[PDB]
Amino acid sequence: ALKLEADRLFDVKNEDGDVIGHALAMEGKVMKPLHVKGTIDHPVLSKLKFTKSSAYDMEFAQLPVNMRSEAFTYTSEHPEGFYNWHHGAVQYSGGRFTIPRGVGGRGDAGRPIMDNSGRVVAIVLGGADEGTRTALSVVTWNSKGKTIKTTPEGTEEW
Repeated sequence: ALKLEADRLFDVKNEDGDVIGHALAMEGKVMKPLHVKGTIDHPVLSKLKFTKSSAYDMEFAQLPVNMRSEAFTYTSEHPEGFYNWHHGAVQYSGGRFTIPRGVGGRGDAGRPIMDNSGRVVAIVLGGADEGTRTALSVVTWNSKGKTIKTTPEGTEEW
């Protein structure tokens, strides 16, 4: 089990070059959180014309015909239980995605949350610490393709 995967997750760096978030190829588009003001570290992607979507903290461009294959798949069905993400397990209960306190922060905006079949279930934007856990502020689409945005009280954008 070698982890040979397509180029789907890209970096977004700041003026001096600090990774401040992520951008992903999914469902024909390259998308990244609008609040992440940096450049996509990619010779092709960084030259695209990005359409803004303030209401959802999303910014997106059309994936070059070629790359359209190297992309994630979305899924609007997320039964309660555990999910996967860069830092480990993400729990989904009570309509909320949570991670342990002190784990998320700058650099995590734009990172997907996936299931065991490898489909994206959401995209992290920020988090609000509640007790021993952190409630994430994510973007998720419903069965009818409508973009939805969940933002807990006191969410700090990452």
